[PDB]
Amino acid sequence: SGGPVPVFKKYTTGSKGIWEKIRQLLTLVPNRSTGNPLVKNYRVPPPGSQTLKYKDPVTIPAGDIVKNQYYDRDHRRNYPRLVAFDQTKVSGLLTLGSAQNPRISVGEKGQKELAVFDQSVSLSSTLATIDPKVVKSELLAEGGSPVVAPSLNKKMKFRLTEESEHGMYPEDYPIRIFAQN
Amino acid sequence: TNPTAFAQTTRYVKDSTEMRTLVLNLYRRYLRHSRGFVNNYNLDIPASQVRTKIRQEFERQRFVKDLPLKNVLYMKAQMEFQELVNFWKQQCHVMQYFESIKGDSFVQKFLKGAQ
Amino acid sequence: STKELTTARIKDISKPDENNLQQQAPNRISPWSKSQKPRAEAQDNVRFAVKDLAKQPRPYAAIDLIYKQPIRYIEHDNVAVCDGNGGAQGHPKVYINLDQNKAIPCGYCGLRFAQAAFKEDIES
Amino acid sequence: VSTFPLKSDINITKSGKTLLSVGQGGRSSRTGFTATVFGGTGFLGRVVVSKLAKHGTNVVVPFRNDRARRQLKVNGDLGVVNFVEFDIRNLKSIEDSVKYSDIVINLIGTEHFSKNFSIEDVNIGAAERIAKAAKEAGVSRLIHVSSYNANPSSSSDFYATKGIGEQVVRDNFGPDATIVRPAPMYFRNSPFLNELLQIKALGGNVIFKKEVYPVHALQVGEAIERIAFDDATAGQTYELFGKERYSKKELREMIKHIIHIGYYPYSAGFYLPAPEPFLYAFALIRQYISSQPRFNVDQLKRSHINQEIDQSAKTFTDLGMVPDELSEYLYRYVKPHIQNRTVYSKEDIEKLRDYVNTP
Amino acid sequence: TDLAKELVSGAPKELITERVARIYQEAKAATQSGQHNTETWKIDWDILNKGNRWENDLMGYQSSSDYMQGTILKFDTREGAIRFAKGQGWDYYIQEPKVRRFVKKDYSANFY
Amino acid sequence: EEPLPVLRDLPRPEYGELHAPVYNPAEKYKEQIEELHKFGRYIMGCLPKFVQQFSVWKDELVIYVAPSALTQVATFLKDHTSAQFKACMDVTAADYPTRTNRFDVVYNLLSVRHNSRIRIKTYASEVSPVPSVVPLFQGANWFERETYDLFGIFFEGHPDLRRIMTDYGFQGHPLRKDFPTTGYTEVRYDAEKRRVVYEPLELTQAWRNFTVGSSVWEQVGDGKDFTPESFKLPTPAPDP
Ligand SMILES: NC(=O)C1=CN([C@@H]2O[C@H](COP(=O)(O)OP(=O)(O)OC[C@H]3O[C@@H](n4cnc5c(N)ncnc54)[C@H](OP(=O)(O)O)[C@@H]3O)[C@@H](O)[C@H]2O)C=CC1
Ligand SMILES: [Zn+2]
Repeated sequence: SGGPVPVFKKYTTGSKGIWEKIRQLLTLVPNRSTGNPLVKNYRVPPPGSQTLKYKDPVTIPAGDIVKNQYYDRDHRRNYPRLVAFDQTKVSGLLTLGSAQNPRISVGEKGQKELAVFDQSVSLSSTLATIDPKVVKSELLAEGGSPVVAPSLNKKMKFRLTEESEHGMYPEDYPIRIFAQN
Repeated sequence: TNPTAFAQTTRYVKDSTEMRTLVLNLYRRYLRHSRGFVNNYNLDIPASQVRTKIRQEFERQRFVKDLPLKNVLYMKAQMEFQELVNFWKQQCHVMQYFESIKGDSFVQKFLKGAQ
Repeated sequence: STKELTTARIKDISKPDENNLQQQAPNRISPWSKSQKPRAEAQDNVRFAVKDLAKQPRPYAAIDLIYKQPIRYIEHDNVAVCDGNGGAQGHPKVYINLDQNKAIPCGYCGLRFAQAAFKEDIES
Repeated sequence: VSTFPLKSDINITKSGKTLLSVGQGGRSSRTGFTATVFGGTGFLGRVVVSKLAKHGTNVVVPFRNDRARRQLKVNGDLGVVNFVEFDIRNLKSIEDSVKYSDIVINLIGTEHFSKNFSIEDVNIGAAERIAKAAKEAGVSRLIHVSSYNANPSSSSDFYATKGIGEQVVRDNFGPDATIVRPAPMYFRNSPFLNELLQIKALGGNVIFKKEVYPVHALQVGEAIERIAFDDATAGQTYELFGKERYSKKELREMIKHIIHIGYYPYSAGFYLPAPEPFLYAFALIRQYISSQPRFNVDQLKRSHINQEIDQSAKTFTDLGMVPDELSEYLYRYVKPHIQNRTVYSKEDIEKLRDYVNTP
Repeated sequence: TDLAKELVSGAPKELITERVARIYQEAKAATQSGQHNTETWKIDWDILNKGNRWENDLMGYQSSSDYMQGTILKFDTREGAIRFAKGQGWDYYIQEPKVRRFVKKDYSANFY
Repeated sequence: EEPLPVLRDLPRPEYGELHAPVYNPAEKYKEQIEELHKFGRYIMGCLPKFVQQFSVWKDELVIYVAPSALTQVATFLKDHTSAQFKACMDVTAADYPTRTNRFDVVYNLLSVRHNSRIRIKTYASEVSPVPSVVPLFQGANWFERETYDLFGIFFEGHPDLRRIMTDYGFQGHPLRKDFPTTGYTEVRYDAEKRRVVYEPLELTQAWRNFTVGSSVWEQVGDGKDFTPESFKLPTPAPDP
């Protein structure tokens, strides 16, 4: 956790000998670092004088010579097509059901019905004349309940912590720290 | 939040006659502040010419027929007034507005490159 | 003169002089492109009236330098491979065909490669 | 100004140079010329340099005051206004000021003398040496500027050297040298409108009886533009002045009302009348005590001379420009020294002239 | 559409009086065999008879006073381009694209 | 008090060849696609008089309405408990001159309540006004002020509409496609007038249009179908 750390465990220059004892006797919080980085540790091999020979990293499926056809991993051309649902298609889905839950006849009798919603069908009329169970089953939810706005993050929850856990300002300060839960 | 000085609501008028009353009213408002325009902007010309050139720009749009053109030219009409009153433009802009200025013969334009 | 100083040539005529400020480059007199502005005409300008022409940038002309290199000669192979002698810090690797009885220069570096069997005719 | 300073885009000089202009005449355009304004850091030089560089004409500005030349560069695009350090006691510098030029302008001149230069060395020696070097440097056109009463027979030293200065130019450069003789030029921060506004004017009655003709400094600047760009003006002498006659005593009082300055003008020292033998004495002393150019003895003699118009020379109608009257331009040049703001038009100023002379 | 919409656009008067626009569809390039840049209609303005390009004296740049030199508009229908040009009151002229004439091509034709 | 480790020298993990799964990034939005589709339809059913159409892309739901349907749909999405979009984040536009109404005004609403974002699209022409949402959302005061400055859209009902970005007395609306990127004029300091003055545009180096060398081949295909299998009209099966 983020508990206080002894000063000699931080990479900054610190006093030694008699001055260390003076520094601990006079400072308010003896484990506060001066902030001057250790000359012998900080950036000691400069970025231009390293020893690591860099190698280009390549994950196997997308960098392999084999089993690596580009059309498998060509996601830029598998983008979701843009589909706009007008009132007419909503009516057609509402009256005829969906592809998963068909409510359309078969053969030429069905092909008659689909062609009905192949041209303009205002949705105001469709709701006026249809089974009230359809709205409770298709349009609304859970037996007539409304459709709440969907959440971008179903795992977004919060909970209240206390200073013994979040380490920040005590209870008197006018802010509260929220965890995940 | 509250609007600034000399502000007006933006409403799209639907009657031709209604607009002209607003248009005529606005014209004196330009004329009324003309001396202050000279004083605040330290203009080098007497206020008479300031009243002179205001009138000309109104006439430039006098003969518009379609209504939707009438509103936008009135919406922007108010905005230029509001900026002028509140000293929002700088002295450089106002001077250059009133400091603006027969075509050459065919030989003359031909001689100097024309356009 | 102003005859060599204002026309590009494959090779110069007189020996270049480093102190002559009118030369196109300190190691070459005439320009090396048909559309390159001569240095004599470039500095005959008002902006140079009170300048010190000896301190203006005069990099050594690269055409004269590259022809001072020897020709690489390949042994028992008509194809040379060049990569700029730096690998990942050179130019892309390009294969040069040496069937013709001449020295074919590399597209990027400008190094000239030939065959060993053709050296005697080439060196004539 | 306008949009194009030329009448044609091809202009051939006396020396066979073919100068082709490019562009519409704005900042990025060029005219192909290359002027050299001497004393461009002076009062008149700044307007003249500004107009030339505004239209893409390269201008070489010889200078001696390093800081005073910095503001000249704002007028021109990159590489347009060039700076050459020079001194009229140095010849090499002047031979580099005119080396690449196609027009030479000479605004150097003085009405005061200094410990290092006299009026003889400046109005005569410098102009001569410029024209001699500008001729040997193959310059097609030279424009020179002198005083409004250039007369080599004048007892005043200013018009003695200014008059001789005209000769030594044409005797050095040749019979092509144009000459301009502007009247007292009034402008913002002008030497003329300054002493009219100065409060403690010692010896006011002695100095302000001199009569002149006002002339716009911009018109002088625009006139010099028309002269350089026209080859039909070679060897011609121009006497630039205004129409209406004004006296400094009239102006010093007409100005007084605009400034709005009872007991105070007398107590503040606005009027400081002086016996002339004292003024000749105090101005005598400041020639060798003051470190700054003070109102000297020679300037005193000029106050005894009204402006003379040499009617054998040319005017603004030759250039097709209407001279601008000080009536419409006096007010805008005293606003720096100046309820409702009191604005004077042409009618307001002329009426104010009537009040001063009315007892 | 019918309105003089240019009176609200704040554009300089010279685009109405002094410049000519062109409505055209870009032609297929000879070098490449792609046929996609020739499916959208574009509007470009004519160059100026002087001051379109001139060489900067100092660095040899390409100076210009034409503020429409790098302005090309895109459309997807020909009518939208013409309607938009009409709305602004532009003095345009339309360039009808050429249409390639169909010719059937057969592998066997090399001998028959 | 042990000496500090030299982090340069401490041992590092060894890896052989790395493996990372390749899968379509658009798949992980699958659950979000259905729920926005349901909630998009819900708004349309509630307000068939206004919602022309609705569209879903990955995790973004758009509602397309007329200018006269703006205040109604905005109010519904603000006050309805099932969709409490109290916060309006963005008001903007876009210019498509080919369409009859070029400008396309877009609103983005945030529901801190249910952690959702919705988008309203409403068109406009150069002269046709659009209702102002300032009476509903006070945060649109400046977003509408900016759209007018850069698109010239008339906003009906705005308490104080004026330039916010461009200079005072700036002629033309910059983000319109017909407005050149370098504008029409430029400023400089004139010595004679002792003031900064406007002059017509004149570039020392004219802008170079490298955009002509675009691709002559179509670069991305027709896309892929990711509609939920509960929002496609069923195919009427063939008869025996
Ligand atoms: N209202 C007016 O101003 C009138 C003036 N004239 C004459 O016009 C001419 C131009 O003067 P103006 O511009 O108006 O005002 P200035 O008197 O300030 O101009 C004098 C110019 O000459 C230069 N000069 C003087 N001595 C020297 C010198 N030893 N070496 C180099 N340069 C020197 C000055 O350079 P620097 O600035 O660095 O000192 C300055 O640029 C003068 O001869 C003047 O007599 C005639 C009629 C009206
Ligand atoms: Zn190579």
